[PDB]
Amino acid sequence: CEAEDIAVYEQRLQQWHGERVRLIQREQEQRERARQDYEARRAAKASA
Amino acid sequence: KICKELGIEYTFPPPYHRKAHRRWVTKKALCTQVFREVQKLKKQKRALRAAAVAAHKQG
Repeated sequence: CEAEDIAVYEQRLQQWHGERVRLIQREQEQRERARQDYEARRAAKASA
Repeated sequence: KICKELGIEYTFPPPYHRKAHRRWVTKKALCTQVFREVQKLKKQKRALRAAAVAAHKQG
């Protein structure tokens, strides 16, 4: 039963890392978009 | 044709024949000057608005 658990628990361990990676990617993409729109609004100012 | 040839000029009667008296003549003159001022001031305020918003939008 150990020998059966070792196989699965490992694939879970790689999966979790895949998820963390994707999520950090999303964090970065968001922050960069926010910085680009911030530079676009700060360089040329149009508000009501 | 006749109006042209005899140089007569045909004016429509006014509605309301009333005697224009000192008070009314003066007051109306005032009201007209007031009006001309006000709409001139709205025009200047819109010139200021257009200039401000344009010079803002550019940079």
